[PDB]
Amino acid sequence: LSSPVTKSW
Amino acid sequence: MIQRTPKIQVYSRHPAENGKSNFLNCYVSGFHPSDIEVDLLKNGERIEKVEHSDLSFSKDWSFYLLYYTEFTPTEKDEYACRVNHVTLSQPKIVKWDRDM
Amino acid sequence: GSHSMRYFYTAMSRPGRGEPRFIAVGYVDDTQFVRFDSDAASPRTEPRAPWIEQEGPEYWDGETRNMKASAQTYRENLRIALRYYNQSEAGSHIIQRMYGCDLGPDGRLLRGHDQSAYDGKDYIALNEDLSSWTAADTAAQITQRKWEAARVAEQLRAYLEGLCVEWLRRYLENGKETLQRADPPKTHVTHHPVSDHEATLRCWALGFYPAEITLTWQRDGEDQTQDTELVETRPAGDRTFQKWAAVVVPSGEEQRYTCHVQHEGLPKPLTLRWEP
Repeated sequence: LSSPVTKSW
Repeated sequence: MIQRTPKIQVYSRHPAENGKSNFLNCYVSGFHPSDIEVDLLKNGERIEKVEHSDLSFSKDWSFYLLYYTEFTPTEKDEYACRVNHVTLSQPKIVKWDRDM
Repeated sequence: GSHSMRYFYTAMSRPGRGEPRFIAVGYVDDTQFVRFDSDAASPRTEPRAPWIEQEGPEYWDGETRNMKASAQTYRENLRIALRYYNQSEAGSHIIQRMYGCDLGPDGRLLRGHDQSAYDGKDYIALNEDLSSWTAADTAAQITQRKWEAARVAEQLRAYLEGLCVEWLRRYLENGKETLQRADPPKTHVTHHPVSDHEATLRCWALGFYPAEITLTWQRDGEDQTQDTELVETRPAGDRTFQKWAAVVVPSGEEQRYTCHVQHEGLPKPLTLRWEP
């Protein structure tokens, strides 16, 4: 199951 | 940027036996960026029905892909993998050697 | 056995040729089980192993939504990276990310990972504490500041210690027939003269899973690391892997050389010699 977390640079 | 040239291995899924169905593999790895052109050759000609794995990469960020096709080896036929990449001046051809 | 789950994201820009391509693949140990490709005719998270197929519509819909959202985020990140490195809009660039969790033989969390790269170089990494960051350069320090202000590490920690471990354990049970089976290597040694006074000994390992293996040549019991040619472990295409190690030896000295094989599927390490 993948990570739902938003990682905007 | 900084670019890395592919490593290339050509080989079969099972030990080769003339007349017995098998799979011919060309494994390309260690390259960056991800665009790459890979053909499997039968007596110098491009095999049409070639499948490949989904793009992934190693812990050093370099990419790898498996290209493969069903084949039945014979004594007469020669097989090879042909690879182009931004790092190569011209396509590199690696011949299938049953023992290497 | 110890076990791990890893996702691998690649986003590649291509000026003049549309929006950046995003591909994601997920693995348990050396077994791929899902893929997503934004260039597919109908992009969807898709099964790539038989034991994941039983997951229901809510799984596939949720994963597809997440990966489509990630594709959009990484398209924006590629635009942001251009700014941070003062780069033109003319070139092709790549962002990569790998993340996931490792379990010990206990089945408990050993450690988590979330690491990213830009054009093949380290960009930013979540430290082993799952609470701080290592930025590779002054561009990545800008991202680090943003993620600190947004408490991104706390969210990742919650995922890595929670859902990541829970779902890896679920996959390991559902796929236990294969994921918890080690296939030991089939091994043999070949011999080929190079010339009248040298020969190549090649130690082969075929048909093994998982990929981790050690193949070494010894001469008179001493490792021959410098004189050994070792090919990269390669996939056979049927889940298993292959590898060989070769040494060139003086004719008549072949029996002074032994090949040693270590693999999880073996009760004890194997020693083999050329058998003429």
